[PDB]
Amino acid sequence: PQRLLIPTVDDPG
Amino acid sequence: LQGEQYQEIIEIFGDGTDYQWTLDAEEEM
Amino acid sequence: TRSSRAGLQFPVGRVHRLLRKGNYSERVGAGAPVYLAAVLEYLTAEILELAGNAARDNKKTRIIPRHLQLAIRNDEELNKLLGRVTIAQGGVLPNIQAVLLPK
Amino acid sequence: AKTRSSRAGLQFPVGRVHRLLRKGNYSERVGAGAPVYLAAVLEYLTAEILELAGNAARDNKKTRIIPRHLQLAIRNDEELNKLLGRVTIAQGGVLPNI
Amino acid sequence: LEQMQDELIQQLKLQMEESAIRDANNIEQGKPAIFKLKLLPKVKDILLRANLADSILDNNLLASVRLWLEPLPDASLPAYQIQKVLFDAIKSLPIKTSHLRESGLGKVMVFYQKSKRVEPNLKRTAEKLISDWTRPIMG
Amino acid sequence: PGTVALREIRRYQKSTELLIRKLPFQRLVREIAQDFKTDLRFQSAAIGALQEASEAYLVGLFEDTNLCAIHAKRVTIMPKDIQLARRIRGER
Amino acid sequence: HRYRPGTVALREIRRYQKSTELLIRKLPFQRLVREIAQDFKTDLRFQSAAIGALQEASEAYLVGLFEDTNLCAIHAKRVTIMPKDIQLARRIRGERA
Amino acid sequence: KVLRDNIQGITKPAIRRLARRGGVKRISGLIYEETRGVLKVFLENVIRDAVTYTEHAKRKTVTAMDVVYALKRQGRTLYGFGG
Amino acid sequence: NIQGITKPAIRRLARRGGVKRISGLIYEETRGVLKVFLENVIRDAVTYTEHAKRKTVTAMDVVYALKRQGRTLYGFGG
Amino acid sequence: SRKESYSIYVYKVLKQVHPDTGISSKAMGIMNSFVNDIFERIAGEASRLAHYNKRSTITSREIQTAVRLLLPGELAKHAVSEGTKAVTKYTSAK
Amino acid sequence: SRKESYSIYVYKVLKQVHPDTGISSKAMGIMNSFVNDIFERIAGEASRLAHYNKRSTITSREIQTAVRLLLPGELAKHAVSEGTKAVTKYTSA
Repeated sequence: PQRLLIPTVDDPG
Repeated sequence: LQGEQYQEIIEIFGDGTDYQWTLDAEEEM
Repeated sequence: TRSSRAGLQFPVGRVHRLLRKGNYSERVGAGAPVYLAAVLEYLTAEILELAGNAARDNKKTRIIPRHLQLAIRNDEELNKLLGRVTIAQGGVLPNIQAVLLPK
Repeated sequence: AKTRSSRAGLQFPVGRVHRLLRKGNYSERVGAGAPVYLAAVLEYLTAEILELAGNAARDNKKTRIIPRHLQLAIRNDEELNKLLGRVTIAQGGVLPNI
Repeated sequence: LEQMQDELIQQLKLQMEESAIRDANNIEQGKPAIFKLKLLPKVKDILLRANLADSILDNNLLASVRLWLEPLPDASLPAYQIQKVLFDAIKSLPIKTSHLRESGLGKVMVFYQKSKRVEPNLKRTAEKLISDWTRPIMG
Repeated sequence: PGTVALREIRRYQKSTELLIRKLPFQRLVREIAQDFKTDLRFQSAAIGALQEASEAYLVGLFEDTNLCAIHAKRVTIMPKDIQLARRIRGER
Repeated sequence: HRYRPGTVALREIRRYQKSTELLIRKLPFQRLVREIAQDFKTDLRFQSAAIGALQEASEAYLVGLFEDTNLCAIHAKRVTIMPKDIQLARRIRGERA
Repeated sequence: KVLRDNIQGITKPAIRRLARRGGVKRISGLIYEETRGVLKVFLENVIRDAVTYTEHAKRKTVTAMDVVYALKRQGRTLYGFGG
Repeated sequence: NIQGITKPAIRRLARRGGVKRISGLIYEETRGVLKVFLENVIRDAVTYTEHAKRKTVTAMDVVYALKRQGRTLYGFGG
Repeated sequence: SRKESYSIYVYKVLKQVHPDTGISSKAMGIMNSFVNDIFERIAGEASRLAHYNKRSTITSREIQTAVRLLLPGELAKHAVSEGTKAVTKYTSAK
Repeated sequence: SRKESYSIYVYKVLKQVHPDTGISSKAMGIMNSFVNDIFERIAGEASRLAHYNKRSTITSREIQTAVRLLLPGELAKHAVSEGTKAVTKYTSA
């Protein structure tokens, strides 16, 4: 998918 | 993501079919 | 109207609808709401009678919560019935214990 | 797992609780997990009580639980006695308190 | 104080629904939608007041907001003033997942995002708001 | 004076058996029931439940009375302690 | 001049059993309510009527408790209410175990 | 046959035993009558309701469930006899 | 915020309750009792509010919480 | 918001018993709360009685016996008198 | 007549908890009364909530908040955890 890959808080800065 | 909150996201934001016909009419016009 | 047929002032249709929509029984007979409306009308008439007496006793022509509290706590049967309820702005009855009075 | 109790890992009857909730005139509709949740709570509470009743019956060197041990368990547990403070137990006696 | 604000907001909700129905009928009767424009100043003044946001969320006025934002069956978009004011109000209030669930505004927001007759600035704001509302669900 | 009384207290607190005699209590219950409807029948379990409730109620009342009597720096319970207990409980 | 101790007490008793107005200041009670509520969920509102109802209920409760306490104090053949009187009243009511 | 003044079937040793179970060490002599009156008023209040239930079911026997409901109405829930 | 319940206020409440003389520890005892009462009532009210998902505790939440305790209150929409 | 109450009926009853007496709004609120409370008590008792007796219907017998259970002697007697009077007067006509 | 009681379920729970303990008939009567009483309390409070919120369905949320109202702190916490666990696993299965 493409929409689900949007970043989260725990994703690398 | 996870399935249940994916369903919750669908509930909040919809699949678009509530206005997919509106979009189709807009593109037709 | 069904209140007129029974010689009542309280509503029969409203009470029947509230009994119907209150999840009380599968079906509701037609003599229950009339009887219950009559009981409620009797009780409110008693309450308002004593509260009007209490308000005249204070020389007022309009009933306030204080007179309701006095009427309730002054009537034995009502005070037993309304034993757990508190009335906002109702106050307390004047009551001074015997041993606290001066000498 | 045919019975709904098995599908939830319970011992109380989900179907009977469902029937009583429906044929009990509580609300127009009933969910699907309300009976499960209530059966779980009831089973947990009964286990909670039976643990302390077994403890009290074992402190009196007795194999059978009697109303005395239920009374002791309830009146000795702070939370259970608060829950069951307005409940009289038949043949329960009193707590030794001098 | 606050019971009164809820009553006033419910009255505003009824007025907004009635105005939307009247404007829809007028468009169906060959007349322009004017009632929404007439009610717009009062709705703007109410929405701009921050302390009433809690009462708005307790009366779920976002349902009527979405009803106004919903395009009419003639495939005609609402007036640009209404869209701009409603977008500004949506930005100005702390919308949470529960409020979106009550109102279901996400569907209209996605429609606005996907549509092309919508102003590009409104398109960007819709994308931003949708991302912000998806933020709490995923973390 | 005061030791056999404590021994009896201990004994009776160790037990659960009903203290009021069963047949006098039955007669009392029937006598009281004779006012509300003539010639009533009673289940045995009804009388048993009535006796259990009555004894539990009286024991609680004696607990409150003992508390009041101790409050008054006494050890003897007197009728005014019962009256105070029933007043505070909200009893008429 | 000077009054006998207890004469102004009885004057106040007569004055306060006549009136019905709330005897606690509104802002302190609101601050207390918010302080307590903040320990269960942050960012709660209360309606002003919710605070008013709470104040009415709390004062009614406290007045009933003070009446029972006065009864206990008079029972002990005294005139001064004491913490042990309050504890005894709350125990007899069934509020403290 | 009518029952007359059976309140004295609550003997003095019975009231003493109830007091000992309640923790009372020394008992005044007016207590016994006090207690008797109290008990009367209790039973009259419970029985009047139990009988009210029995009469409403158009029955002639007072059952245990009638007593249980009468107690439950006063917040006197009783476990052991049904419920 | 519990020191906002001043000594004169407790004195006033005792005078409306008919109390003639007051000890010095009565004030702290009363503050503790009031805190317990308010804790229970507000906890019930917030439970109701959480069930309603509202951003305010309403007067209805307080009225139902008092009905839950048995302290039925008239005059607030009950 | 068209929400219902008993204010007009309470006012009519007041003018029926006390012609030259008014009522404040706060007391009208208290009387409405009182009516709702008593209704709720009576309906809950009637429901419990119906479920005890295995019946699907709330009739006037359940209402009468709930009144008897709830109100004290003279009050219950007068209320039952009033209810029976009203029921017979309503049933006699149509 | 087939009378319904929770006796067999209490035996099951007891053997789960105390394999070498037995229950008297009267203690089983008390336990049945307790279970019925708790069911009545919870269902009545759930109905009261549903009517308060103009709802016509009893879902697990109403039962959960009823348990929150009725039970004290630790009891409420453990019973809520148990119920959510059981409902989750019944849904999953």
